[PDB]
Amino acid sequence: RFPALLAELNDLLRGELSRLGVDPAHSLEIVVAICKHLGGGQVYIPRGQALDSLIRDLRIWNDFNGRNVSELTTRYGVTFNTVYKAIRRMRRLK
Ligand SMILES: [Pt+2]
Ligand SMILES: [Pt+2]
Repeated sequence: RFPALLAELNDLLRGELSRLGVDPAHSLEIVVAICKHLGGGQVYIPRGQALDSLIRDLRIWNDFNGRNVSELTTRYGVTFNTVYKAIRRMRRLK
C-alpha cells in the first residue's frame, strides 16, 4: 500500500506541521525518517481501544522519573493502580 499509505502519511504530516507552524515542506523529511528507522517489514497498527490504552500509558510512563507516581496520579486523574500498570508496561516491553 505504501505508494498510497506513504502519500497519506505525507499529507497528514504537513497538515500537523503547519498546524504547529513548521513549514509544511519538512513533512517529506519526516516521512523519510519514519520509514528509514521503522521500515524493513510490516507492522500491525492498532485501531480503537488497544490504541487508546497505549496512548494513555505512553503519556504516563514518559512522565515517570522513578519516584513520582504520586505526582502522576494527580496530573492524570487516575488511580495508583492505573499508573503502576503503565509503568510495569514500559518495563515489560523489550
Ligand atoms: Pt533504527
Ligand atoms: Pt525504563
